[PDB]
Amino acid sequence: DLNSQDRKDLDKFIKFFALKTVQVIVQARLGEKICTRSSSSPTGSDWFNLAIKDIPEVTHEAKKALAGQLPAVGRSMCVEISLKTSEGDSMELEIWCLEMNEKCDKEIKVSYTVYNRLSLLLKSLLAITRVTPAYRLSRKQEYVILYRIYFGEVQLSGLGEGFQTVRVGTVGTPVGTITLSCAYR
Amino acid sequence: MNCRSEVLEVSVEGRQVEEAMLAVLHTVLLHRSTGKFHYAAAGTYSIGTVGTQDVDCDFIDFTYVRVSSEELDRALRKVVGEFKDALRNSGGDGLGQMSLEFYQKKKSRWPFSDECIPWEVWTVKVHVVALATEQERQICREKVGEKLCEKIINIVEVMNRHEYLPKMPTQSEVDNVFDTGLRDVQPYLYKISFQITDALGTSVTTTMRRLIKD
Repeated sequence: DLNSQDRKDLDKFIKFFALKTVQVIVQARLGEKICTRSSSSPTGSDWFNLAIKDIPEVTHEAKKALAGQLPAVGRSMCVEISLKTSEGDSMELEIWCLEMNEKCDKEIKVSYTVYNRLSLLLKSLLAITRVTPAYRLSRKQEYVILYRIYFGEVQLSGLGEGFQTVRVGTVGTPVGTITLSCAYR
Repeated sequence: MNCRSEVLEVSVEGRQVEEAMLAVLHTVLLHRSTGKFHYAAAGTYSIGTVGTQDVDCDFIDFTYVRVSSEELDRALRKVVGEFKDALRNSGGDGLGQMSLEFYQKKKSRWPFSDECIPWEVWTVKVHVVALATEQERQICREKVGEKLCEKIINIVEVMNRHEYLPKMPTQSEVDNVFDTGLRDVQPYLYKISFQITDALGTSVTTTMRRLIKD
């Protein structure tokens, strides 16, 4: 089992991973190029050793959605990327989904093995968010992109029959296995 | 920890070869590097922070992400150029590959150099084709970009699929796991090399690949 602060550090890691996930996704659909500087002398806000600037409005949107809860079996967190054209027609481009299965794992050191793997998964997410079809559409902007974070219950059928999905990646923790992916039309 | 190897294949126009290799090495290295380790004598150490940036391709409808280290980008840009001119002086063949392999150094007894043990190799086989119109040069910008998309997706899937990574080292052993020569970023120890290949047939593996389609 996990010691008392093993459980709390893990919970702090999952939270900030989830908050960083929404930043990356929203910053990748924002319309412009993203550039952050490396740094040999770290800062106390660069979670997972990655320079990701926070947008305050997005943090607040993220936190209200989670309502201080973290994802778990049944409770997943979803970022909906949608398009509203000037004709008012709205459609979801992608639904990014941060889930948690019950396949636990007491064999990983919570402190810094889970931490570094959450970090790699964020790096995969930076790569993946650039090479799904909504990325190129978001860099041209007629139509604008909208983002909405919710904490379900994920529901995807609005994307339309035949949608595709890509696995961003997977991280095992003593509380379960973190799955992150994108269903995209 | 026996050596994992991965192979990707791409077909590009002449102008596109450098960006497509740059797109592939940087996404692998973005997964295969870390913040600069800063050890203190007590054994404690701190990790720096990695920045990233978007790079728009000029000859491919594509964007990739690289760590924000400009020595590293200079490093790979020069050897990616050594690959491309080598393809150009290959004349006919039209083919060549490039490989990236991560290894650890094991200390060796005199007089032998430290043995370099790969734990992972990446290989990219390129097939340059030259195009005639300037609208199949334009149209080509689109599907190379669509195909690098799935190459990036596959790289990412393989990295979650890959379990082994080097044990994180102490201050005495860090130079046997990481390239500590950069200021911005700490890549795993790595070598990239290439080869200009000669073409021959494709071996009626086509039927096996035709069975997968049906």
